[PDB]
Amino acid sequence: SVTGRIVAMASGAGRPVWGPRDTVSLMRTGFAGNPVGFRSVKLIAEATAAVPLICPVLDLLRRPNAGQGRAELFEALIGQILLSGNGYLEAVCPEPGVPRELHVLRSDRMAVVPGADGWPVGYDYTVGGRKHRFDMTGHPDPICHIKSFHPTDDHYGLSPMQAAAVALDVHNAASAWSKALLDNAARPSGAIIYKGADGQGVLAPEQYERLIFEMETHHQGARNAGRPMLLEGGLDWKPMGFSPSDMEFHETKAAAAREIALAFGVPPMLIGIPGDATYANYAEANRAFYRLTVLPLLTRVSAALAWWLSGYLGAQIELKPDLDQVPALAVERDQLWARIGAAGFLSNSEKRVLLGLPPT
Amino acid sequence: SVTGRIVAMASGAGRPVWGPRDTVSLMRTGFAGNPVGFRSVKLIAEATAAVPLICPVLDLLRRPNAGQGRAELFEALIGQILLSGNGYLEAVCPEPGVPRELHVLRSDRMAVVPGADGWPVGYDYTVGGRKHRFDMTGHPDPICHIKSFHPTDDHYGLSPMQAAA
Amino acid sequence: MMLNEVTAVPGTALPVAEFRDHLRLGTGFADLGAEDAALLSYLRAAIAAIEGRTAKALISRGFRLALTAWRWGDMQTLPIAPVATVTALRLVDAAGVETPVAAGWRLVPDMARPRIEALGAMLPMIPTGGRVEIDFTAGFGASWSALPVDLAQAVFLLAAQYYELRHDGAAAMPFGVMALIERWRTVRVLGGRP
Amino acid sequence: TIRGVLRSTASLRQIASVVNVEATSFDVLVDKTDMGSGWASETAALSETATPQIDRITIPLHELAAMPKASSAFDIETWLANRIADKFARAEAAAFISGDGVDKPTGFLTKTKVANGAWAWGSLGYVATGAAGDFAAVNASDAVVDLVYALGAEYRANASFVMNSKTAGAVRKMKDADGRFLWADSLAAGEPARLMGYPVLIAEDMPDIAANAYAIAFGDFGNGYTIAERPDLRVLRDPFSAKPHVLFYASKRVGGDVSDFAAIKLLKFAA
Amino acid sequence: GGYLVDPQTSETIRGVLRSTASLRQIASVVNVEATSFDVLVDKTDMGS
Repeated sequence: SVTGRIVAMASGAGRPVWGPRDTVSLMRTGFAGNPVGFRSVKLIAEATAAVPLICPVLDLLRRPNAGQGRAELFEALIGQILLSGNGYLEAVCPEPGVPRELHVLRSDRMAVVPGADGWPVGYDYTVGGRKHRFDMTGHPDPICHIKSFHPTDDHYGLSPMQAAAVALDVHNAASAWSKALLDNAARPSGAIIYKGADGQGVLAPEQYERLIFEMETHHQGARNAGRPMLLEGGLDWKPMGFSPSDMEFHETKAAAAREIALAFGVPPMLIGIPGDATYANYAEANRAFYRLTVLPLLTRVSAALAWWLSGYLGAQIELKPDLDQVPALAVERDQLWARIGAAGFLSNSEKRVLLGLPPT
Repeated sequence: SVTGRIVAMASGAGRPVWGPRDTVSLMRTGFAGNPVGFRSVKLIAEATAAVPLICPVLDLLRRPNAGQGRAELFEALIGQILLSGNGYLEAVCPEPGVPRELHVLRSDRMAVVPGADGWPVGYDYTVGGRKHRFDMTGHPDPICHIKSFHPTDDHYGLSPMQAAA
Repeated sequence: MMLNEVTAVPGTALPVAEFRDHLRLGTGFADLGAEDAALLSYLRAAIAAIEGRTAKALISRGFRLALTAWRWGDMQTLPIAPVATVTALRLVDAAGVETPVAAGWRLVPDMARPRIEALGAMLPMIPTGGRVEIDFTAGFGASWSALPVDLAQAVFLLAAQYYELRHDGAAAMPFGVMALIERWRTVRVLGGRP
Repeated sequence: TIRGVLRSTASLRQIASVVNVEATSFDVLVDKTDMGSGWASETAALSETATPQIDRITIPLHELAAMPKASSAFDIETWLANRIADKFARAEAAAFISGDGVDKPTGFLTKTKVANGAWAWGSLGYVATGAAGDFAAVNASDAVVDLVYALGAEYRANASFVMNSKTAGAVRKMKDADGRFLWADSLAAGEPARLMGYPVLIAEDMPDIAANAYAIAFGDFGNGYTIAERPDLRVLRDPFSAKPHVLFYASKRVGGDVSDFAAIKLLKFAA
Repeated sequence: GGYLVDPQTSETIRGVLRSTASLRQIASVVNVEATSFDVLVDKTDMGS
């Protein structure tokens, strides 16, 4: 905070700081463009919305606004964090405490203002040429700004799609390689070469319609596969091939489809990409998914809702994921109940306090 | 239903709507032609006929008509749904309640009529140049029309053979 | 796409008096005897052999390019390469109402790929059946002196050959006829849909 | 981050009456004259004293358009959107002050000015300074103070000066017979921003001091000048017309002239 | 006072009414997606 004043002047106080320009184009080319970048965010954002929470405040979260439910809110919230590294939540307060409206402001059209002491004073929702200038020079601070970790930038997040932005363009263009190869390719199944007495000679349109009708009827198609095809003088049939037949950038697409899944943190088994068996039997890969890239993400966002929404209340509230009755963690729950349940030496109430039960 | 009147006028009320022409040719080229398309429908239609049902009404289903048993009926019924996306069941009622005849009308020769409010008023069994014009402007509505899901069409089914054509 | 010439050369524009000098001047039998109007008939045969291999025009004759459908959305490369000033882009309909247009297109001149390249993305659409028709003047200059002289020498190396030997008789020069033409041929590598 | 030249931002938008309008035009309705009531006589007819003739002034609500062609270090979509909003904030400022009638809002300077004391409704009133080149030589700022006190006490509750930078320069250049800077006395003060108890708006589209130019205005522009506009800004992110250049289309529509001819008073630098 | 008062307009831009009978009602239409359609008729009958 003491050094906060020094970085603020360099950027320029009172003026909007934009950060990354090409953020909106990674969405259309990397999330609406390829299925791997599409499925990876949809797999996470529909997983963090499904996790229950532990606190009143959750009555706001259950019904944030019209037409945007509890689970639909976090899909919009985490879906901006995975896409552009930043999450925004406007609170509309007709009432003084616990404001009854939440709105995920998209992070394409939002810009920060550094202000005096380096910590932000303005946020600017910029649609068309129109700005809004939300104000942070107050106590309730009407927008929570959830940052992904960015080491070099002081105001935004890193957005894992930016780290995979080369592997998206490999997977977008290798998939479009095979598309435009199926659309721009002339393979013939042969060529009836007609030289003539000279090195060059055309055949007359009388002879040419004769050549079609014996080729149309008697030689093409499945039903004429293999006629013995008499070739008189001058004529010759050179059959062409198609030498790379399968596998046009097949492994570099399948390797880039795994590096996209690597950056968002989904395992290759969940998304459905082919590859070597790393995880075994989905009791691991679903448990690894909710432990390395979902529950760390959800306990970081819920820790920002636990502090931003407590600024509207008087008492501070904690708000964490449940990490109980989330059915992907049952292999960590069998393993912990059967450990203490088999420990017969310590008594009955001495293990209800370990497994989390109210003792009797 | 409130929007039903708007789509009906575009198609043209009182006039038969046919849908897919080449439906009869996918049967001869895809179900009488190759064993994989042959076995796949016969594997399903002989499986749905074997499943018992839970309700009187099933006395009709057990003996629908002459020469066409209970299990033979659903093979004809599901065998039209898998082939052309549409199932049809004519009920002949000499008696007022629980009509004692069921007949699977084949969906090659059946055509819909959109009617006034978008929901159908006529079905046309068209063999040769001969029509019949079944009427849906009544309460018993003598033909059940089972649709497979079709997102783009408003009157027929999608027939998985068309997706594998 | 018929692309007939509107008018041919006058004949008096051709260098018949100069071609007699390329035939035998400074060395030779004398001026000798040459059927003058014969020598004009070999220049028109050597130019029309180099107008075809190079797709150039060389005398700046008037053309009429009447084609039915536009190939691209807007581009319309013109075949005869050195162009200047579209005379008119009149547009006839299936009956022959012949309604010209005067704006919407800007000819972009170039020796490589002359174009029509309309403004924006809208090039004048075609009446159904009513072929579009483009009149233009393509070539280097009105007189023989306005030509690139290396291309003019390829005419004189070729028109003298049709004068020196009549039938197709057999006979590797460094800059022959073929080596002077190749920097004026059209180098294309598209066999595709656009 | 790509930089640009920083232009003036003060635009007469924050002191004039900004009205969100949705139709094609905005019609303000001002009566031109008084009721004309007289003290009645005890034995007289006493009928039809008078009626204020009303007048509709039409804000035409013109449109403003700028059309640049776009032709990964800095991102054009955000930067060009932050430049064209500045240009639409600055190009309407010239129309609000010295715009003419054709296709653009007519500024308050283009309204057929008449010398004050012979002031009628259809015009704006001015006060003369003296010599034609500049302020008066004998007593400077007398033109400024009687410009203030020749307006009307009801509009001077919230009125402001409108100048450009180098007319406020020539105002701060005024000095007494010892040279002690009548406005902001020391060389350590700065812009005092409260000329004659009233705020100053440095609007660069005002003319400078010339032979007859009206370089200083003063008024309650909340009643005087009505800016009727639509708040949005059109954003056609065009992916057609030219493959090479995006050629974004951005437009804001805005109109305005004077609603009240009594609010604004001008300073003519002449005799 | 004449500028003070403004007229009330209709709720819908209305038009002259023209006929709807079109022979589309009595001819037979086909839901088709193509560039051409080819009916198949029999000009004459077989000799018997």
